[PDB]
Amino acid sequence: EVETFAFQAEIAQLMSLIINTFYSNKEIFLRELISNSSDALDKIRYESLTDPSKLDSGKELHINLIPNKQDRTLTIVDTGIGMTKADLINNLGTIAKSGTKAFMEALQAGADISMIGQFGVGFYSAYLVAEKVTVITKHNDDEQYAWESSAGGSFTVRTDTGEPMGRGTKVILHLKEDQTEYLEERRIKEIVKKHSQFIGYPITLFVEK
Ligand SMILES: Cc1cc(O)c2cccc(F)c2n1
Repeated sequence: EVETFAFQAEIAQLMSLIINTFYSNKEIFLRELISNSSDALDKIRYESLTDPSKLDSGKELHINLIPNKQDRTLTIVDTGIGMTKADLINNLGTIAKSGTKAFMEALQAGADISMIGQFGVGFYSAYLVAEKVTVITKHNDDEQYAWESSAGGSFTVRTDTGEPMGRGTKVILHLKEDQTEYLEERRIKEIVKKHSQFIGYPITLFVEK
């Protein structure tokens, strides 16, 4: 059973701006998604200080980067707090509304797309390099869900029957045809060193076979 939802108007316009604007500095998508993972890991770590049982679903706090040339996907996995169905459908969009309005005002005043994270909507920079984004996520208080969107104004949510995750978020970037440089090991290493070198969790770059 797949549910289809319309993005809020303002988030749809943000997605179209990210997809349609000419802007060559696309590599910042990775810093933004790693920042998302770090924030999610911070959150479950803090909550575990007063309720250790929140780590029964997994004690390790880490980030994995997994390129796949055969599928043309780059996957960012973290064992953070995860997202609930209400997060995916309602809560995150409510936050992204005011962040989008502020980001677009800043752009018209002279800011550039690389500053998207200062407005809390860095997740959407995934569409600099991805034609489709799939998010698998499991929060301690909810079921495992798959969220998916190819932009165009709509996203889907369903219950995920795939391999159980324990706790956390997997972001699967289905890369655009001309963006395969981000499946190369040396390229990913360069970007992580440049933009994410002080992240407070182990980042493991998987090698392909
Ligand atoms: C971090 C983050 C922020 C958002 O607005 C999202 C919206 C839909 C799905 C996501 F995974 C999201 N993640």
